[PDB]
Amino acid sequence: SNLLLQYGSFCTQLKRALTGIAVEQDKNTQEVFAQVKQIYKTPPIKYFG
Amino acid sequence: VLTKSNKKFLPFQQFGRDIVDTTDAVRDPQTLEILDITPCSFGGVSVITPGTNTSNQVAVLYQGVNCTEVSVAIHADQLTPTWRVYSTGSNVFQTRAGCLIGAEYVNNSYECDIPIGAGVCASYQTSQSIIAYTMSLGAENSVAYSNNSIAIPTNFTISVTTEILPVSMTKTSVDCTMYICGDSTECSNLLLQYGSFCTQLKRALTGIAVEQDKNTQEVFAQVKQIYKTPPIKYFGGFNFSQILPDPSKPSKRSPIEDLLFNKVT
Amino acid sequence: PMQMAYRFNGIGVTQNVLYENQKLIANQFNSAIGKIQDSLFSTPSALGKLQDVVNHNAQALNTLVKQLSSKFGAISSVLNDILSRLDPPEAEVQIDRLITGRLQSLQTYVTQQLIRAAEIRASANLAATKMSECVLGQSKRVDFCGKGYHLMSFPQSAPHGVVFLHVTYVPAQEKNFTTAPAICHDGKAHFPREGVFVSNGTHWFVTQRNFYEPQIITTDNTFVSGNCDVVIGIVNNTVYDP
Amino acid sequence: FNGLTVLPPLLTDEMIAQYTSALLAGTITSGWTFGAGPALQIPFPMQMAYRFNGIGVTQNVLYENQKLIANQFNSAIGKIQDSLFSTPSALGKLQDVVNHNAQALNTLVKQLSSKFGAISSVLNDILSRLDPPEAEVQIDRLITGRLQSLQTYVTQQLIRAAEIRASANLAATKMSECVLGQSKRVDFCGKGY
Ligand SMILES: *[C@@H]1O[C@H](CO)[C@@H](O[C@@H]2O[C@H](CO)[C@@H](O[C@@H]3O[C@H](CO)[C@@H](O)[C@H](O)[C@@H]3O)[C@H](O)[C@H]2NC(C)=O)[C@H](O)[C@H]1NC(C)=O
Ligand SMILES: *[C@@H]1O[C@H](CO)[C@@H](O[C@@H]2O[C@H](CO)[C@@H](O)[C@H](O)[C@H]2NC(C)=O)[C@H](O)[C@H]1NC(C)=O
Ligand SMILES: *[C@@H]1O[C@H](CO)[C@@H](O[C@@H]2O[C@H](CO)[C@@H](O)[C@H](O)[C@H]2NC(C)=O)[C@H](O)[C@H]1NC(C)=O
Ligand SMILES: *[C@@H]1O[C@H](CO)[C@@H](O)[C@H](O)[C@H]1NC(C)=O
Ligand SMILES: *[C@@H]1O[C@H](CO)[C@@H](O)[C@H](O)[C@H]1NC(C)=O
Ligand SMILES: *[C@@H]1O[C@H](CO)[C@@H](O)[C@H](O)[C@H]1NC(C)=O
Repeated sequence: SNLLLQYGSFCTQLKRALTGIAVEQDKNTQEVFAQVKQIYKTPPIKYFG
Repeated sequence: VLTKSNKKFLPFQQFGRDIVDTTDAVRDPQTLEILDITPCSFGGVSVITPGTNTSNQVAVLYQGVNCTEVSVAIHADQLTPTWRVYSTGSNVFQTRAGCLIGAEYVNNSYECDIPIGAGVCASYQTSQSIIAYTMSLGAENSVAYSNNSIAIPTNFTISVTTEILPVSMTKTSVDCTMYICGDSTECSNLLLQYGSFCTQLKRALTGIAVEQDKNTQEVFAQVKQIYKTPPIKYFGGFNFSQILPDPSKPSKRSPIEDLLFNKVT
Repeated sequence: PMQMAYRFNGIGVTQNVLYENQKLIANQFNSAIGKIQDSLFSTPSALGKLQDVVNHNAQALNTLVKQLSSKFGAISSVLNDILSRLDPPEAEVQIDRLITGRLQSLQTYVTQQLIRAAEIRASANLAATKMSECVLGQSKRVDFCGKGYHLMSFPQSAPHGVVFLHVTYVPAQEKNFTTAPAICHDGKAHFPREGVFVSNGTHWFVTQRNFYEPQIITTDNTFVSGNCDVVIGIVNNTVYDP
Repeated sequence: FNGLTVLPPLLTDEMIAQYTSALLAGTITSGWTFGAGPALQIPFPMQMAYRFNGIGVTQNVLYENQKLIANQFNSAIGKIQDSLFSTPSALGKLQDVVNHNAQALNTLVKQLSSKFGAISSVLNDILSRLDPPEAEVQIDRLITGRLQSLQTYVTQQLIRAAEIRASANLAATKMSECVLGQSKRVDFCGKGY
């Protein structure tokens, strides 16, 4: 670890990039699926024509 | 950790290996018993805070460990954050994301404030402290469907919404000679042997630079000619003064444009 | 006002509504535009996606200039001392080490810049499409130029980006009614031309589909097709002839 | 497991199922009107008549052919299950993502056992065999190799996340235009009107 300390700030950028991907995934799912405001319930499933 | 196993080794084998390389199993040379090797628990020690301007209390989320182990290792000393634990009691909750210390699990449900993981979010509510709960997806509204029922609106609302989009980024250029071999005549000769990395770095930067101007030209220059509004008069009652240019200040922008330019730094 | 009458006609609502509610519509538009300024000003984290670009570029530059102080497993981090402390061979070795490290730093920076430039290019193409379809025209695509039916869009400049103000139409104050697909008058079924059949309990009317405006059923509002034995929910009322 | 951790999604599978149920209920009970304001109820045959008007066919075609259209729709839904189950290589695009992620992780965990021009891939063997002078050189070699490996992994992950983001944007547009309304764009919400 002491020798690795001399190589600079590679680790902080690697961690930041990975966290960026991680939050982006949840953002993608929320954008695709959370398009409705209120949860709508089907009636007693009945004659739909 | 060396636990008891049930793998059936062959009499001439010593170790065991997984699908990649790792020594999953081992055989003790004396008692001749299979022993499974499982690695020590490790992970993140993430921190939940409501805001220093609001309070100072915190919660700590250990990722992917059984609360039991944490507590076990909290007792004695095995953990390595070395925080003397952020305050224990009826405040150790076990969620699918991990082990949460510093918040209490309520049975309520409302809109998420600070995501944690799985359905579990956290917030700061009322004395007031940090609580954790299961996310609520919104209210339940059963529409009165029927064979002969219809609904028709009787009024309307005109709404104005805002959308924000990036168009361009800063253009940067970098010189190898000044960056790597700063003002040294003995370093440049030792850079010519590494090839032509610098020319392609400069080419990439120049390409980004010209693309930045192409973006702005494509987005904004969609009008062949510049149009000017008349001496502003009755548009039917619609005001428009907040978006049109105001010829009473430098840079000829509009009030909303001024606010946008005075909030981004 | 004629332009907004055309806009209204493009979402399904007739021209009567605008000319008969001009004052109300103008007041609503003025109040909305007024509230926009306060909504932008009060909330600090509104222009956030625009701030992220500047922050990321600053961070990239700052890390690039911070790694210049890294030693990369050499004697020191300055060329002058390494030159004026030891022999030419070990000098070559140390300079080779530092050169390799700094080339790696530049490569990382340039690759990251290329990826972010690709993302911003995608965003810019999306912005150009929105400008072409919501500002130079009217869009029928759902939830593309705003939540609700589309009327207008106005652009505004911003540091390194654009802000679109979308003006949209949202219905409100609904009311329940009884419907019927067709009406049989003289043995032949009548279907509406542009509206739906409603009834408040006693009488039957034909209306639009986005704003209540009852009208009496007449032969210039309905068209006939076939007898009355094949449709399911057919009621029996009168179709007057003017 | 050598420092690599997999984090769970924010939205569990039950929650996504509940969104999907809500969207389906809104479509079947309210029509296209729940994406542009408050939801208003409408009978299903009238909604289908409105859609036929939207594609350029008059209303008479629907109401005088209700049973036939209902039967065709039911048969199509029935055959969808058999078509999906019979072909094994149907959901290949989704399987490609998980396969590529597994390959990337496995390559990363395998590259720990490469000598990378050192004495051995086990650091403990390196330390308790030779002096600090040569130990510095060997450790530096291993560090450079593994740093390069990590950099490659992260760059590949970013490049693939870009494509996944593009696909997610396309899916959002399809949900907003195809499901919350009717599309006049050709070959966007199917092969046909
Ligand atoms: C909308 O129309 C449908 C027509 O299909 C109505 O549903 C039908 O309702 C009747 C009773 O009102 C059901 O009859 C019952 O059938 C069972 C069969 O086992 C029988 O045991 C009972 O004695 C009775 O005859 C009929 O099955 C049902 N059909 C379907 C497919 O749902 C529905 O009630 C109407 N909705 C409204 C708005 O009233
Ligand atoms: C358009 O809206 C603005 C915002 O309210 C109006 O501006 C105010 O007008 C009053 C009366 O002239 C002035 O006393 C205020 O100082 C104005 N405020 C601002 C923001 O400068 C403006 O008058 C409206 N335009 C019209 C034609 O009525
Ligand atoms: C349904 O709407 C019609 C609108 O024409 C109502 O009819 C009129 O109602 C007023 C009520 O004061 C009477 O004075 C008129 O004589 C009615 N005219 C007609 C056409 O008969 C009708 O009453 C409404 N019914 C319900 C149940 O609301
Ligand atoms: C954690 O340990 C307890 C103790 O037996 C066990 O019941 C439980 O299944 C384990 N797993 C988790 C994470 O809950
Ligand atoms: C429509 O809404 C406006 C604003 O709320 C109100 O002033 C007006 O009276 C309403 N009209 C009807 C028909 O309810
Ligand atoms: C209308 O419907 C009623 C009930 O089905 C029927 O008795 C009558 O003959 C029909 N014809 C008309 C238009 O009155």
